[PDB]
Order: sequence, then C-alpha cells, then structure tokens
Amino acid sequence: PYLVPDTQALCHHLPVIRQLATSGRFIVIIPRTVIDGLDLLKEHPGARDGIRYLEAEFKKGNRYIRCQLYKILDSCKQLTLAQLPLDNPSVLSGALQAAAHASVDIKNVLDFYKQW
Repeated sequence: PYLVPDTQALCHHLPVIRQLATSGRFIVIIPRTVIDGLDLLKEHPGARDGIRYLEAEFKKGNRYIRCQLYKILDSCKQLTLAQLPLDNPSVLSGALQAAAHASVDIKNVLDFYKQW
C-alpha cells in the first residue's frame, strides 16, 4: 500500500511520516513536485528537515520510501501512475473536485495517523 505525502504533510508532520515510513506497512512515494517544492522551500525549516529526514532514511537503508487545488491534483497525476494508493495532506475537514477524482483516498495526515 502506498502513502503519498503533501508538501504540507512533510513540512508540518514529519514525525507522523517517520512512523509510517518506518512502519514497513507502507511504501512512501514522495512525488517529484513535492521533492522539488521542498528544495525550493529549504525559509521554511519544515522543508529543510523534510528533506534531511528523507535522506537520513535513504542512508539507513529504508526501502520503503521513494521519490518519484493545483498541488492537490498534481499528486493525483503522480498517483494514477501507481494506480491501493492514499494521499496525505493538511487541511482535513472543511477543492471538492480534487477529492472527487475517484480512484485514490485523500486523508489528513493526523486523521490517517490517529486511525492507524
């Protein structure tokens, strides 16, 4: 099963992603648009640690993690490449067309995490 972090998810909830990516129960696909978004943002210190963490997991030999409105739907395009995938952003409950794209779950990081 695939989880795909938002930039916001990585920037603000890195310890949730750490848990999930280390769980070994998921493969974490980090989309190119997110990875490149974080290079831009690393400013925001969330961005700088989002990347640094990701490289630390790479370094430690984690095989369960990879890199590969607008953002929301851009993950969609990267997700239909993998199409049980599942998207992790922030802004949970409260763009209606984005989620309406039928093949993939979008759940808030902490919503997914607390469910998990």
